[PDB]
Amino acid sequence: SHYDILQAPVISEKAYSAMERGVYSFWVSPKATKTEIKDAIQQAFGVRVIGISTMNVPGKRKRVGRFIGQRNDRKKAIVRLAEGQSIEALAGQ
Amino acid sequence: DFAKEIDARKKELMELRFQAAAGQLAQPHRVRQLRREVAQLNTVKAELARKGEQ
Amino acid sequence: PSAGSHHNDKLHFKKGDTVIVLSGKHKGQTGKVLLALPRDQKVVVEGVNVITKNVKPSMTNPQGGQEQRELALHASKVALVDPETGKATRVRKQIVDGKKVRVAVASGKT
RNA sequence: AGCUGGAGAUACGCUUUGACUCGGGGAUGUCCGAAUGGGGAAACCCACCUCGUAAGAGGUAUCCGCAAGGAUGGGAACUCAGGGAACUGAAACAUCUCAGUACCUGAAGGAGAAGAAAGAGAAUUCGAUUCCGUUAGUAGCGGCGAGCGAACCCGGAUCAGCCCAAACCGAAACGCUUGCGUUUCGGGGUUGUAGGACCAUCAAGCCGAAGUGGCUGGAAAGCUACACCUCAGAAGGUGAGAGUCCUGUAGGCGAACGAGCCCUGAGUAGGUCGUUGUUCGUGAAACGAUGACUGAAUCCGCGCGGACCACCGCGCAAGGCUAAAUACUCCCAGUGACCGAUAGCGCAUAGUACCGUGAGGGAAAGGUGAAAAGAACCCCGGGAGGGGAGUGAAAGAGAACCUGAAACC
RNA sequence: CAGUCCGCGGAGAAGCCAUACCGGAAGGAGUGGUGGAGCCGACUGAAGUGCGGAUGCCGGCAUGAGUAACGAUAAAAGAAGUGAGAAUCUUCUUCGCCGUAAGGACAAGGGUUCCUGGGGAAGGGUCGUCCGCCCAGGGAAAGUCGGGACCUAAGGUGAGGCCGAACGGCGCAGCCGAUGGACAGCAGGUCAAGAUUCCUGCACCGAUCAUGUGGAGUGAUGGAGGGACGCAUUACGCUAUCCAAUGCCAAGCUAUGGCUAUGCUGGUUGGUACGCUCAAGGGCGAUCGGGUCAGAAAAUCUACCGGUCUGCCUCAGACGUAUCGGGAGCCGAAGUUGGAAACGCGACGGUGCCAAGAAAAGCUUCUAAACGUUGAAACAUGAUUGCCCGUACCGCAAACCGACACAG
Ligand SMILES: [Mg+2]
Ligand SMILES: [Mg+2]
Ligand SMILES: [Mg+2]
Ligand SMILES: [Mg+2]
Ligand SMILES: [Mg+2]
Ligand SMILES: [Mg+2]
Ligand SMILES: [Mg+2]
Ligand SMILES: [Mg+2]
Ligand SMILES: [Mg+2]
Ligand SMILES: [Mg+2]
Ligand SMILES: [Mg+2]
Ligand SMILES: [Mg+2]
Ligand SMILES: [Mg+2]
Ligand SMILES: [Mg+2]
Ligand SMILES: [Mg+2]
Ligand SMILES: [Mg+2]
Ligand SMILES: [Mg+2]
Ligand SMILES: [Mg+2]
Ligand SMILES: [Mg+2]
Ligand SMILES: [Mg+2]
Ligand SMILES: [Mg+2]
Ligand SMILES: [Mg+2]
Ligand SMILES: [Mg+2]
Ligand SMILES: [Mg+2]
Ligand SMILES: [Mg+2]
Ligand SMILES: [Mg+2]
Ligand SMILES: [Mg+2]
Ligand SMILES: [Mg+2]
Ligand SMILES: [Mg+2]
Ligand SMILES: [Mg+2]
Ligand SMILES: [Mg+2]
Ligand SMILES: [Mg+2]
Ligand SMILES: [Mg+2]
Ligand SMILES: [Mg+2]
Ligand SMILES: [Mg+2]
Ligand SMILES: [Mg+2]
Ligand SMILES: [Mg+2]
Ligand SMILES: [Mg+2]
Ligand SMILES: [Mg+2]
Ligand SMILES: [Mg+2]
Ligand SMILES: [Mg+2]
Ligand SMILES: [Mg+2]
Ligand SMILES: [Mg+2]
Ligand SMILES: [Mg+2]
Ligand SMILES: [Mg+2]
Ligand SMILES: [Mg+2]
Ligand SMILES: [Mg+2]
Ligand SMILES: [Mg+2]
Ligand SMILES: [Mg+2]
Ligand SMILES: [Mg+2]
Ligand SMILES: [Mg+2]
Ligand SMILES: [Mg+2]
Ligand SMILES: [Mg+2]
Ligand SMILES: [Mg+2]
Ligand SMILES: [Mg+2]
Ligand SMILES: [Mg+2]
Ligand SMILES: [Mg+2]
Ligand SMILES: [Mg+2]
Ligand SMILES: [Mg+2]
Ligand SMILES: [Mg+2]
Ligand SMILES: [Mg+2]
Ligand SMILES: [Mg+2]
Ligand SMILES: [Mg+2]
Ligand SMILES: [Mg+2]
Ligand SMILES: [Mg+2]
Ligand SMILES: [Mg+2]
Repeated sequence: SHYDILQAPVISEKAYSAMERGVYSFWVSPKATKTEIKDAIQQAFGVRVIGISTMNVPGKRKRVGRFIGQRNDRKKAIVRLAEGQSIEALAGQ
Repeated sequence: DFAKEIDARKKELMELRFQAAAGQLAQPHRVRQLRREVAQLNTVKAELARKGEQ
Repeated sequence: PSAGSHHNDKLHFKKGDTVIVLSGKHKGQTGKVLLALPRDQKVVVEGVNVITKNVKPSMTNPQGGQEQRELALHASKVALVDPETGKATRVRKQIVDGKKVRVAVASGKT
């Protein structure tokens, strides 16, 4: 319904440093629109979204064994919440 | 009632995906096992749809 | 690319069956079926000693080991024995229910 | 009883309340594409209408028809049809041939076409259509040149002929000076030795006979001493050459669901003008075939018998349907005095790499070993490479891994 | 290659390699050496059956030869680092070279070449510890920028419609189609790598709703205006922006023979809000009424026709106050005076010319129909909403087109 939409939280030092600021970022399905992902976050974790941005990301084109191939195209999506932030306490721990 | 158990499966499935992006995923089998329970779910629903109504 | 089963992914032995070797230096040696790989025709019995060497690998340890291990073999062991060793196998005799096709040489089971 | 795709790699696990895998159905099936809500530079943009809680589901192109319900597109070769070459031969080249070939385009199926005599033909025989053999390079056509080339008889493969208009009854609706006639429905009626009216099994699979000791060897299937089975000695695997180790083979069984035998057709027959097909190139040129202009006859009637006439024979046109024998081979099995890595399909796989804006062109191919036992460990070197050691029958096999010829160093 | 015999073979086949032997030749044997799994001899049958040549084909290897060159004559030198190894990689200090470029920003077009950590086979015309190369992992954020959910030009489509052996050729409306019209924000900060996107400050836009004022008229796929456009010259004000100084501010020295600062070096404002502040330049006349024959009919809106009396609106930009930034520098100073000056802004200015210079919606104004006229139009505040695609990096070039890290 909408749990399927959220492909994975973004890892990496920048997403963590933002996660310290109360904004959260994850990869979502490339077909996903801004409204449905805002609603999917508001369903999946119960916080209100207050800001959004998204960015399609073609995969790095990589090669193994003289077989050259495109990798799956992601869609990163970053969102800021109102003062009831903190998401579920799944931070860096 | 079927949709409730479907979506309850979907939530933990996405939780497993979220850990799997992280270093924690000790039981990958639970991944695919969670999906067949979804499919069986949907399948059985169709198996009732034709039944009775004909 | 050549499948290696000219024997139709059939196997004349179960896992855990006692078995004797027909050919090679192991002819006339004895062993239970520890691992049965049908489509490849590979058979593991205890006693097919093989000295695999490795302390080059890091993963097990910065060194490692020479060590004694099994070397699986072709369905060139005798599949099943009896007080008479070797020998072929009749089937289709009935179990106490009859639902189990069984085995015999001159006569017997398993 | 294993399974967890190739894929060779770890971890996580599923399975004897039946996994996998194999046959049979179901159910999901994102977007493009005939694409079909509308747009568009395919796989992406933008909507509307009902369900209406929402997530989500369904509909929204055009053509034929009331309405079901059809159709659009694709398909290697095969079929039919609308158009229709030129090299070339003619030792030049116009008619001719090359050829209704190649090609384009349309329709369609597992075939298609054609087909149930207004015929062939010369015995007053034949009796649908298609295909093979033959007649036969006979007849014949041809700047009578290059060349082009039938049909009947006869022999086989396969053989089924079935249905409607129309004279006449019952209208019914409509058409007129009064028991009548334009197109609709049932009856009836389908022809030439004239007929007809109206009046006398294969699928997934299971079972399946029979050998042991010694020898060489690294290894046994070779050799050897004795045997056994055979409705089975086809074949492939196994450390090398196995009827008797495996898988099979001969034979036998085998399923809930599964595929498969007074009338008889007119703007037409006929004709003139342009043309054309069969051997038919204006030739004495019949006949079919149609563009233009015309335009008959009815059963004491009509078409043909190669200008034309009389006689003598064959046959009834202008409405339809019709299996099989016939063609091909994208695909499956079987087989081979077929290839075996420059051969063989281009490909031991790839329409990939690469070349091209494009249509399109387009490769090299391979081999440890029995089994990975795929070289622990030590030495020189960052390595790479190498020497020892081991594994192994062989390291005179070591992964630039069968042999390892010649140029050449 | 095939049929049939004879047989051979892990005590080792074919194949490969030497060889003084043998037949008249094509040829064939003996022995030895590799090789490691099939094969010779005889009789017969069938052939893709015998190579030095075809500027033959596929392939490998020679000669030229350690030869020509190493891709602009904008030179490079020392220290110090790293390291198995350095003329070439890193850093430091000098040097030289472009500077309407050889700097910067975009569009194409390419597609991860961007950043970090690693690597060293091959690509790099030498090297290589380095790279635009190999590996892995990150980076790419928009209600306001460009496009789309708007419009139209050429052009392409195209129900109907006109034609045409077929496929198809045209074709009114409509639709697609930017290269054009239309449209709401600027100043600053910063990951290793994004920025009118994110963060910070403070604006605007449209939409929905609420509170209230107002408390009633809204006012179309149709009419009308307007949007709506050429070139050359040219007057006035101004900004960007640059110059000067014994203006201010900041920091320290100096020495060579001198200057003791009036010397040296560097800085010397961006946005927003508010003004009885200064301001060129620019726009605009204004209603009453008549006629049907004009805009399909309507119309209080346009056009035609008659009567009727400098002024308004406007800020380009400057100046002040405040504020928010930035700001040389060792957290934060100063912000002056004079001048120069755009193709930019005021503007859709003036004047001259002839070759006589898009369309369309948005937009302003009218009624038709319809909906109401005690829950209008509009306005004010609060709240709520803000979709899709693009954005990394190269981008006069080592990352695009030239088969190349190419003098184009
Ligand atoms: Mg945002
Ligand atoms: Mg490689
Ligand atoms: Mg070593
Ligand atoms: Mg495997
Ligand atoms: Mg579409
Ligand atoms: Mg379409
Ligand atoms: Mg000629
Ligand atoms: Mg000619
Ligand atoms: Mg053809
Ligand atoms: Mg065709
Ligand atoms: Mg068709
Ligand atoms: Mg014997
Ligand atoms: Mg055999
Ligand atoms: Mg004629
Ligand atoms: Mg002639
Ligand atoms: Mg080949
Ligand atoms: Mg070769
Ligand atoms: Mg090919
Ligand atoms: Mg490629
Ligand atoms: Mg090596
Ligand atoms: Mg060697
Ligand atoms: Mg060798
Ligand atoms: Mg090797
Ligand atoms: Mg071999
Ligand atoms: Mg070799
Ligand atoms: Mg020998
Ligand atoms: Mg010789
Ligand atoms: Mg061998
Ligand atoms: Mg041979
Ligand atoms: Mg030849
Ligand atoms: Mg010669
Ligand atoms: Mg030659
Ligand atoms: Mg050559
Ligand atoms: Mg010289
Ligand atoms: Mg030289
Ligand atoms: Mg030169
Ligand atoms: Mg230097
Ligand atoms: Mg020094
Ligand atoms: Mg050092
Ligand atoms: Mg080196
Ligand atoms: Mg230093
Ligand atoms: Mg530049
Ligand atoms: Mg681009
Ligand atoms: Mg870089
Ligand atoms: Mg780096
Ligand atoms: Mg290198
Ligand atoms: Mg080099
Ligand atoms: Mg450098
Ligand atoms: Mg965006
Ligand atoms: Mg913003
Ligand atoms: Mg725009
Ligand atoms: Mg057109
Ligand atoms: Mg346009
Ligand atoms: Mg533009
Ligand atoms: Mg704007
Ligand atoms: Mg930082
Ligand atoms: Mg930047
Ligand atoms: Mg000019
Ligand atoms: Mg001075
Ligand atoms: Mg008004
Ligand atoms: Mg300019
Ligand atoms: Mg319009
Ligand atoms: Mg940029
Ligand atoms: Mg990009
Ligand atoms: Mg060139
Ligand atoms: Mg260049």
